[PDB]
Amino acid sequence: ANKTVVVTTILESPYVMMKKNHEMLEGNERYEGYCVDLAAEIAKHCGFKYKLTIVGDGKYGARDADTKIWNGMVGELVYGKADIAIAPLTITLVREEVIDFSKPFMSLGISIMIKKGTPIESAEDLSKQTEIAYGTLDSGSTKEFFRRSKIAVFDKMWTYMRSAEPSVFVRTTAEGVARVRKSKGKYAYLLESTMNEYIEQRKPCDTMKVGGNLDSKGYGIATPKGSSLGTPVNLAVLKLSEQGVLDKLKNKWWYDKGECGS
Ligand SMILES: CC(C)S(=O)(=O)NC[C@H](C)c1ccc(-c2ccc([C@@H](C)CNS(=O)(=O)C(C)C)cc2)cc1
Ligand SMILES: N[C@@H](Cn1cc(F)c(=O)[nH]c1=O)C(=O)O
Repeated sequence: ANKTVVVTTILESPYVMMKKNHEMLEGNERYEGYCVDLAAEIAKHCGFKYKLTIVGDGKYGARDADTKIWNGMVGELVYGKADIAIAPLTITLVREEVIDFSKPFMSLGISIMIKKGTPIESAEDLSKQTEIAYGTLDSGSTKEFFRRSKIAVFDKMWTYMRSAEPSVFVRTTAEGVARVRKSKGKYAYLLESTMNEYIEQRKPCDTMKVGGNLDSKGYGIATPKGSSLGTPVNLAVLKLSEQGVLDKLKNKWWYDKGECGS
């Protein structure tokens, strides 16, 4: 018999956010955002009931080098705590080896966020100077991109970041944004272009995305390897793309109510 599908996701704006009046509500109704809407669409097109859960450790998913244990949403799938992850979870090789990903539902690349007026236009710019500190989320695909890169500029950036004092790494996107906003132009934040573009249209309208993206990739909906949900979820993502629903939802959560003018 069909069983309610446990969805793991993460509190990351504008993907999943607690409604202001969440206390009046319960279950799935507590949350709103792009991935809440996407989860509803996927569930509708696959014919399942579901429960949204926020990942216990608040992480995306990395494997500990020593214990080989996966954390975050990836871990929740790997160890059978959740049936599906619907979140801004980047499709990566190391993850694909242990979980399944749908075709991507959103495109993104690593990007640079500055406080307005910061004299930085590119990654190369960052790499050639020391006055302005810069960093990434302390866990996830952005950090891994730099750790692994063999590209000269990116290698130079990683070599700087890994031993920077005090630390240039942050625990959450909100922390990186706060650091950019409060550091008077002396900190730049490396983050996914999707988050960057969202923040750029939020008050107090003091940040800017600069330069091209450093890579090009996508977020995918993840299931445990061999799960019966993999196929219908993938077909649903294809259908939603083709029917324009993904574009509509991106506009809804990024731009339709942007706070920094037109
Ligand atoms: C991890 C990488 C291999 S990757 O991210 O999967 N691809 C890399 C390559 C540069 C790239 C990167 C991003 C995209 C891309 C294109 C479209 C989308 C959405 C809007 C639709 N995805 S879809 O599969 O084409 C669709 C028919 C449902 C999402 C991602 C396509 C290709
Ligand atoms: N999507 C990433 C997590 N993640 C999120 C961000 F907002 C970011 O800037 N960098 C990053 O790695 C992942 O799946 O690891």
